[PDB]
Amino acid sequence: LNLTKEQHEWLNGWLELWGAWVYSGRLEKRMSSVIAKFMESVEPGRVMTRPMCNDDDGMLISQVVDSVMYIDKKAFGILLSYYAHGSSKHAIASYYHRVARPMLCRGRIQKPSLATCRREVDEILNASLFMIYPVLDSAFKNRKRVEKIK
Ligand SMILES: [Cl-]
Repeated sequence: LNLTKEQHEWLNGWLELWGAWVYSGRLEKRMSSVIAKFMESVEPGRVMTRPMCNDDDGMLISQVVDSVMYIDKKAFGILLSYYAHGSSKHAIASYYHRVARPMLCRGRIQKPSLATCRREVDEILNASLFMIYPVLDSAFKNRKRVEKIK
């Protein structure tokens, strides 16, 4: 199946705010080893420019995303490259297309090109969002309920 237009737009905005929040260093490293190792692989010093969520929402989204994506560490890395580091899908595709194959974009009768790799990157991100959406929606709805109690 696939998410609807409004569901994708809703989730993408939250993940943009979360990615900016994570990239600023506001997520403590022990919460997610995958996210911790990722932030160690990005050039330091970069300044904040995009808007970010508050610490509560950031923690909630981090817990949801980690609980869903920790099994597919490569998809998790691509999600983080896109949302946290801010790399374009084009840049991610070009990267994985011009590497030394030490998983993604291996190559189908035709030789692997930038177009096929971009397609794979798009599909990985779409599948990730599809898996994340129900968990995040439930987490947000659950917090609201619990927050109302007394
Ligand atoms: Cl920390």
